[PDB]
Amino acid sequence: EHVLTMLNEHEVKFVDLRFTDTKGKEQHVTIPAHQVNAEFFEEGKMFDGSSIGGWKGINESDMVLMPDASTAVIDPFFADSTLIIRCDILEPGTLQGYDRDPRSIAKRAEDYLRATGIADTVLFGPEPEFFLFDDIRFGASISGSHVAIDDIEGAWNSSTKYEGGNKGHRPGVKGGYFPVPPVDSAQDIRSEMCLVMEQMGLVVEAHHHEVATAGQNEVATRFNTMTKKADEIQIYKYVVHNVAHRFGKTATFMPKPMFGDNGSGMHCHMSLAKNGTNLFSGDKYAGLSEQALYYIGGVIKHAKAINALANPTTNSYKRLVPGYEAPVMLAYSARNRSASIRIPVVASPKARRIEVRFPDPAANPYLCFAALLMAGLDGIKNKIHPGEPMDKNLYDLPPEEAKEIPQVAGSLEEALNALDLDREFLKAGGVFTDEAIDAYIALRREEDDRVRMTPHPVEFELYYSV
Amino acid sequence: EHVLTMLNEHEVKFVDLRFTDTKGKEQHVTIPAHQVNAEFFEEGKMFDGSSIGGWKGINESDMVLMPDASTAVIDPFFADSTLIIRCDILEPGTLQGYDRDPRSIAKRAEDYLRATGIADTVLFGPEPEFFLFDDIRFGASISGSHVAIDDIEGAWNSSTKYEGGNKGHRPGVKGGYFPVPPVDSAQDIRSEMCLVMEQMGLVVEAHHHEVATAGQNEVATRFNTMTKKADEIQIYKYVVHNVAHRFGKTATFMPKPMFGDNGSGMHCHMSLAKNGTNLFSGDKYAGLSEQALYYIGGVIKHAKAINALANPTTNSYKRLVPGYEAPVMLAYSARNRSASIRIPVVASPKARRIEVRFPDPAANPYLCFAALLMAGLDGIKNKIHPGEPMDKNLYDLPPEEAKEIPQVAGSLEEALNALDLDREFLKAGGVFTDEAIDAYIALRREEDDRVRMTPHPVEFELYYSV
Amino acid sequence: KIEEGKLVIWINGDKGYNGLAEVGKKFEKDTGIKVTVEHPDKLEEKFPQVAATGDGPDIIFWAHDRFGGYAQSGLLAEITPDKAFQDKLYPFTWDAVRYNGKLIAYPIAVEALSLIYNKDLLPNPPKTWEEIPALDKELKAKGKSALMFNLQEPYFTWPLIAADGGYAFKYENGKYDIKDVGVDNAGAKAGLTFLVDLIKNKHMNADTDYSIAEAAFNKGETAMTINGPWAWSNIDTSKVNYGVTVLPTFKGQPSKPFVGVLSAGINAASPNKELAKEFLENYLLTDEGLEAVNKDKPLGAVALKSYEEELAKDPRIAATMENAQKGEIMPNIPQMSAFWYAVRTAVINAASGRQTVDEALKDAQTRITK
Ligand SMILES: OC[C@H]1O[C@H](O[C@H]2[C@H](O)[C@@H](O)[C@@H](O)O[C@@H]2CO)[C@H](O)[C@@H](O)[C@@H]1O
Repeated sequence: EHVLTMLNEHEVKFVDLRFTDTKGKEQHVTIPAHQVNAEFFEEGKMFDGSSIGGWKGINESDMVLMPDASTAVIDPFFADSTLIIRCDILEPGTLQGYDRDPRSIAKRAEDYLRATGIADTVLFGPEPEFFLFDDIRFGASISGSHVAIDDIEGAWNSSTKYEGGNKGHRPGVKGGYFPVPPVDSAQDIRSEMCLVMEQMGLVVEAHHHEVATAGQNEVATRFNTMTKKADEIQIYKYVVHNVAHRFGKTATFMPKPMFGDNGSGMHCHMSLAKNGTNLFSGDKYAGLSEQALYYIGGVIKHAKAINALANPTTNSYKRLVPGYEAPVMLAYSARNRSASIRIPVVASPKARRIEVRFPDPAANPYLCFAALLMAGLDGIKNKIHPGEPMDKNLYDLPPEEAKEIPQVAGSLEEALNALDLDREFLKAGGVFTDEAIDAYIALRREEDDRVRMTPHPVEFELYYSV
Repeated sequence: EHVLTMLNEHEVKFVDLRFTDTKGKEQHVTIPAHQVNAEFFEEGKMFDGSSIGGWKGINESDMVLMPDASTAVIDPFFADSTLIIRCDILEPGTLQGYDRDPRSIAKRAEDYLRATGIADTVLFGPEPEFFLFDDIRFGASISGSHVAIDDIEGAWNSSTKYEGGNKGHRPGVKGGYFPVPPVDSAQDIRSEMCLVMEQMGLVVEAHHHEVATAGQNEVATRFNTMTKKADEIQIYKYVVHNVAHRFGKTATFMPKPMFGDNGSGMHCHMSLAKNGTNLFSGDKYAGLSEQALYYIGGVIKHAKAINALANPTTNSYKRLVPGYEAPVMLAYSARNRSASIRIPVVASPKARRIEVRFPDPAANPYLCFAALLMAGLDGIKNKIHPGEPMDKNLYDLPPEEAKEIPQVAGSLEEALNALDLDREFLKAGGVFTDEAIDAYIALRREEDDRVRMTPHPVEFELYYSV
Repeated sequence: KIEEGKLVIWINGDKGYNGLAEVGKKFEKDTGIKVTVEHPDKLEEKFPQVAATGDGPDIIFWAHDRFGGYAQSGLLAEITPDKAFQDKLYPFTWDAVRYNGKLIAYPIAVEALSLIYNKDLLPNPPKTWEEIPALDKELKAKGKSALMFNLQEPYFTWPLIAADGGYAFKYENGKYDIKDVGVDNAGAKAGLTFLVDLIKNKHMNADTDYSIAEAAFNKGETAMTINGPWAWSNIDTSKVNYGVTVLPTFKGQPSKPFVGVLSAGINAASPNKELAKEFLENYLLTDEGLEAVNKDKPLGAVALKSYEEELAKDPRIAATMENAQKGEIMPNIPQMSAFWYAVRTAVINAASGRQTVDEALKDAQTRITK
């Protein structure tokens, strides 16, 4: 009913139905507002399943788009007044919730949480970073391939001739952390993104330029319950992509667009709760509950499999490389930023939580968050102890005992394989089905293949004169 | 409370938190106005220390941003109403004031002044000069390097073909001192800078074109207490940089962008006071107190170490070279403008003070001012007599006794080394810690190395045919 | 909004609420509207809370510094006396109750702290804060003390802090600059230091409150106290032989009390506004109504010219006016509540030795220009 009044209040002409595919990309279809009736909400609208990658095959194409009336929000970019309504994908007749629908999967995972009685709500606070460029060009054909990035902030443009003169105040390599404008050219745009994000229901905590030259930026938003947060991530990306477009830029959430400067990560802060109390505060290490520790143990035990969802691109592994600040060591600490799991030191026990640092923004919200949870729960159910916190150092020196302690997957294939083998913790509660998992893996292997099979420019530098 | 009313009065949407790094560069991060609450002021906001150069290392990243409510001022450039609030960097829990935070260091120095009881307030009147260009291009790679400067005022453009014709009224080399427009092309811009500076709390005394061709300019502002003045310098630079940007120009505070014409200096007028009386007026030389003389003696004794903060760039030493007007002779006088310390001849004893001429605008406000003070105090505490005033001549003829009288450092390395050895006067009162000093030196040595190791264009002219 | 067809009044416990109740009585005997007088603790704090909900008293009495904040939160009704009624009161008193040019209360009396001394222990009061330590030394030898006053309320200590230059908000071109505060300047620091030194050196104790100070002077144990007109009643009752005079100087400058205009505001939430106005303008704000109240607890200098005329001639009243003249009328801006809580912490922390003066005043300064 709230929806039917929003239609009149904003004189809506269209309703934009949205959903996410397996890869994590928001999709949409539009219907005139006059097509929204009572039926619409109880039985949804029909659409072809076979069209989305990794979904229904040759025989069972048709499926249901079920509008979730709680998600109604006005689109701030479209020319004609239109209302966005996120939808779940349900199996026809049964109206159950498609095994391969990432939002259904995430909901199932929140259900299973309540079911085990371990807690009643999961809290996710992801920190996606991104880049804002002016020009992005790439291609690949039989005779070669290339990628060219360009932005007014790129340090390389210190020598570029410009029509009205080079005004040259640019962030150097790894020198983007906070120079005030004009070095930072994105203040106005970061704020528009903030205002718009809030007009769309998100709550913004801060915004700032990130480390890399050439437009790395970040908008920090307040956490929320798992599934609602993944929804927020999708909106977040949408706002970022579109505000950038409107400003004459182009944004990307790729994890490592440039060799030699910062990649973009999506740290995930998590905590559990029951009847308003934070199940993660306690007397143990850094203010943690023993529940938190088991959770951590779970995440560490299933890290490589989580990688397949939290770092789902070959590019993801160009960020997760033996570097200093590389969040690749499977350990926890409240200081050592070598550890992929940081423990925020905060006063109020109400805010005690863990920060899993290896995820990147390419990750499917839904599936990434879900896999993080399931690993945590399995860590609890099986009281998987974390061991002791690493407070020493990262991957380089150490190099004492060859420092072969836990680490995240080193390639996408490896992560996919881990997901293959270590799938039980995900199938728990019937959240993830084998079919879903196998389909996801197949989609990504096809991607992994393109990169493995196509000659790399660097290979010419290294081996042309062989 | 004044802040919370400014938020409503100006319908502020954002709060821009600002601070300065070791090198002296203003940094910032933004939060929505709605994130400003009671907590904010008493406990500040958390941020990653490890991100700023020369700050926390591998283990102790997190630190506190403490808003200083006295600094609240509206940003005149941002599109959405935003309030700027300068912050200090405090150690978490202890909330003490980071050893490496330049603003904390400057505050500590003002405290130590009051503590010794020598005076209750320090007065700083710096005169930063700057350049306004149209085009600045530079680069350096394995196959070469270059820098190209361009401005409509540059004398070299007397021969340039322009789209709508060359209107040719340009300041010749060293000929910028006051030709009225159109020779002086920056009247309107210098005034906007003035108006804006005042809207931001500064008090302007004058503005004029400086000596060099190609846009050297200066906005003179009224002195203020040491730490508040360094704040003003940061704002000053911000206004200059941004008004220039808005006018289609690009400003630089580099000390010597061009060989063959004036560099940019930042003379520092100083004086001490107690209960409203000027501790620098007296019956001694030129109207000075004996306290002033000891202060001068201190500055002269520790000049080379002060250089490391007042002339922190290799470029700084391209301004401080055996030239006629080069403020390089460590001496005082009320006339001889060869002397790096001028004594302004003024009537009212209330305005008696000293002018240390060798500083340049690249200097960190905070650290430069602080080092100047500490050297002065050590000159007092130890009654370091100045000797007699130099009223003869500069560096050239003289050349009698080879004229080896005191001089400022001749290179950055030399200055850094002096700072290394002569650090006691800075550690006094626990103002500067060894760690802070060593970190600063390390940051600059890395810079010094780039210049020492990269072939210079002139080296080709001089040695390619060797 | 509640209320009824009756009148409920809230006034501070140190004022003559029984005189006020005698005035409700002939309001009621002459009207049928019964008046109820209460004096809740923290009323100045409790009001905004309950009035916000549309309830509370029909009429609220407090010094005018709290009224700007009540008005900005919308808790008071704009009053409208005509020039004839207005004419009966000193005009600087209507100015005190103006917020954004509107009148938001009726001014009742002009309050300023004075030095009260025991003529029998000290026939001649000290003219300077600086000779107090010596004086204490002498009395103490005789089992007495020179001075005791409420250290828990910043209002009692502000005259010394302000003497050599401390200030709340700079008054600059028709208005108060909320970012220009003088709680941490050199005069303010000299003032608090002097106080802390009194304690340090055992001339005073950090815990003295209103009751301890009052019992001390009233029993003859201390030779002086600092208080307002409302304390005179109990003194009379104890029969001490007391004088009321100007506060001592500090560094040669006068002590500068903040001056308060006792004021009566009407709850925006009352159904009774007209009743309320009748009461104030026609019952209380007369020579007769003021005198019923003043016989209970003295008001100080009254804003009603006619009554004020009979009031002082009284040397106690003349002294009140002299300290008032050396003082400064408080601002009524919403920011007065932040100022007071910040200055309250600062003094207690500094007197208790929890913080140094410099540290205390600096925190206060920061807190306020929050
Ligand atoms: O101590 C702060 C306090 O000062 C003033 O309160 C006075 C009041 O004006 C007098 O009438 C008398 O009752 O005593 C009070 C001090 O206990 C302000 O009026 C008040 O707002 C402030 O909190």
